Amino acid sequence: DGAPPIMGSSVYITVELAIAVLAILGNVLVCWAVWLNSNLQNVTNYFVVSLAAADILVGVLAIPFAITISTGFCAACHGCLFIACFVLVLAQSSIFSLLAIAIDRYIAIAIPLRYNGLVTGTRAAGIIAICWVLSFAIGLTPMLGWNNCGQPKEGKAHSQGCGEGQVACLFEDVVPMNYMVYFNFFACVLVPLLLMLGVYLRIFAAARRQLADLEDNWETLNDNLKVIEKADNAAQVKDALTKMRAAALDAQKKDFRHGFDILVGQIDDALKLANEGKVKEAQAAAEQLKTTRNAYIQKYLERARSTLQKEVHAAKSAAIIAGLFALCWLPLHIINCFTFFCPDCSHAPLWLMYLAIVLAHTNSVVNPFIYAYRIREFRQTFRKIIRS
Ligand SMILES: CC(C)CCC[C@@H](C)[C@H]1CC[C@H]2[C@@H]3CC=C4C[C@@H](O)CC[C@]4(C)[C@H]3CC[C@]12C
Ligand SMILES: CC(C)CCC[C@@H](C)[C@H]1CC[C@H]2[C@@H]3CC=C4C[C@@H](O)CC[C@]4(C)[C@H]3CC[C@]12C
Ligand SMILES: CC(C)CCC[C@@H](C)[C@H]1CC[C@H]2[C@@H]3CC=C4C[C@@H](O)CC[C@]4(C)[C@H]3CC[C@]12C
Ligand SMILES: CC(C)CCC[C@@H](C)[C@H]1CC[C@H]2[C@@H]3CC=C4C[C@@H](O)CC[C@]4(C)[C@H]3CC[C@]12C
Ligand SMILES: CCCCCCCC/C=C\CCCCCCCC(=O)OC[C@H](O)CO
Ligand SMILES: CCCCCCCC/C=C\CCCCCCCC(=O)OC[C@H](O)CO
Ligand SMILES: Nc1nnc(-c2ccc(O)c(Cl)c2)c(-c2ccccc2)n1
Ligand SMILES: CCCCCCCC/C=C\CCCCCCCC(=O)O
Ligand SMILES: CCCCCCCC/C=C\CCCCCCCC(=O)O
Ligand SMILES: CCCCCCCC/C=C\CCCCCCCC(=O)O
Ligand SMILES: [Cl-]
Ligand code: NA
Repeated sequence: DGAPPIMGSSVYITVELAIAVLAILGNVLVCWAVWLNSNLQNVTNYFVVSLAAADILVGVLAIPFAITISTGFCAACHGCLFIACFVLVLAQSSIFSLLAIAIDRYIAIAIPLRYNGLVTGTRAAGIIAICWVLSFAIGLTPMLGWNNCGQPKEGKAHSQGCGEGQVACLFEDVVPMNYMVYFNFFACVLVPLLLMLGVYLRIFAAARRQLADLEDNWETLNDNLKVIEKADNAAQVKDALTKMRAAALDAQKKDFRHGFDILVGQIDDALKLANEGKVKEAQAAAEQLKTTRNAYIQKYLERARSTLQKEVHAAKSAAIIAGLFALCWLPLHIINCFTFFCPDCSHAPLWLMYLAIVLAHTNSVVNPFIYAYRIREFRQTFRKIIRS
């Protein structure tokens, strides 16, 4: 009752080739956009390009390799091992790029004053090169001896007419499942993804605190102004002014500096009048602070808030990319856990394996769409490339 295998194979192969074309076209566009637009040439987007390069190689190499290993063709076992393991290199490189992007965004939100001195393009290129070497080491670890080539399935090889030293080339026949679950999934995929989640939680928590701090200093500026107006002695004016002077410097950490120079100076003017017991003169001097607040301080408040909201928006776009990676790759890893941990369970059917593989490959298509829909500089650059 077995339908011809070439029928179901043709559907799987046709879908894979369609995904490969789309993965190449979209991510080549990403690389072409960063190359052309200097506004897109930053450390964050160098890891984006490294991530796009991995997705280009999914369509050029990993998908042709996946098509090849689905046939079970006769091959030298270590040759079969290489084409089976190469996708692990690309997946690992993607994980390193995703983790670097999250860390890069955390440095920008937590220590922006020393970000440009710490995170440079030259150091980013060196990190990218190191992560690619580690991705080959991790993904090709089975070629170092942790494989099933020492125990070939000779009955399957003889039935397919394979020569001596050859095996029917199938992923689960050469790559050990304990490597795939413990080493690749748990250690090399799950742990970095959980680290990324922790980094993004710290990014959004840091942004929420900084936006709260901005609003607290703005309220303290306006509350103590009311305290001075309804004060009854010079000591009460002095108490409210001392809190404003420290909060003004706390919020200060050309037109920006001039606005705060006026503010602290006007606070000092009113403070000197308060220390001399001149309540009415100190209150009138403190009323001049409202002119500085409307013309300078509120504009800084708004611009600083706008910058934080743009960093939140960019961190969400990056987190969506990392989340979609997890969504597309987790089914394959969960299936391997069932194969490995439940030998009394029937193996997941072949059609489900193909579907899980196609889903993982589709992740190499989605990133250019996230950039186009969420990052205006990419979207506008994409339009210029396509129109021209
Ligand atoms: C620079 C880039 C484009 C070169 C890509 C080289 C690829 C296509 C080459 C490099 C090593 C090759 C493999 C090496 C060994 C074997 C064992 C043999 O029994 C069947 C073919 C097989 C499995 C080869 C398939 C093709 C292969 C994967
Ligand atoms: C870009 C260039 C420098 C990459 C060079 C990669 C070369 C050195 C590597 C990549 C994969 C390797 C092959 C992978 C598997 C096998 C099958 C084994 O039964 C004999 C060796 C053979 C055929 C290897 C020979 C060396 C090989 C071809
Ligand atoms: C949100 C996403 C990541 C969740 C993905 C859940 C998927 C991968 C899970 C949900 C139910 C699972 C299946 C439940 C039962 C069986 C029967 C067993 O004999 C083989 C595995 C198999 C076929 C499982 C394979 C993996 C599976 C399809
Ligand atoms: C998504 C992140 C946060 C966690 C990943 C959850 C993974 C590791 C969990 C979710 C569901 C789990 C499976 C659920 C059911 C079974 C059947 C049992 O007979 C053996 C273990 C096995 C196969 C589990 C292995 C581990 C498993 C795949
Ligand atoms: C610009 C592109 C850059 C470079 C692009 C390279 C693309 C690689 C394509 C296919 C690899 C498939 C290779 C595996 C084919 C094996 C078939 C085979 O070997 O069959 C005889 C064997 O002895 C069984 O009995
Ligand atoms: C699975 C196999 C795992 C392999 C386990 C061992 C791998 C080595 C690990 C890291 C090397 C880190 C790179 C060190 C290269 C030198 C960097 C450097 O010189 O730069 C300092 C710089 O001045 C500051 O910006
Ligand atoms: N049992 C099993 N079978 N096939 C693959 C496989 C092979 C080639 C590919 O191109 C892709 Cl995407 C998947 C994986 C597998 C699972 C997780 C990570 C890497 C490979 N696991
Ligand atoms: C708008 C961009 C258009 C790009 C065209 C890409 C379309 C890809 C469609 C199908 C790929 C496979 C075609 C033939 C597969 C043969 C099936 C088989 O024999 O296994
Ligand atoms: C831009 C360069 C892209 C590379 C082009 C490769 C496209 C070919 C697609 C799939 C390769 C199929 C491998 C053949 C399977 C072997 C079948 C068998 O021998 O039994
Ligand atoms: C078989 C490999 C296993 C060990 C992995 C070694 C780690 C990577 C080794 C060399 C990477 C070379 C590039 C280093 C330059 C650093 C530049 C910089 O950080 O500023
Ligand atoms: Cl935007
Ligand atoms: Na990827």
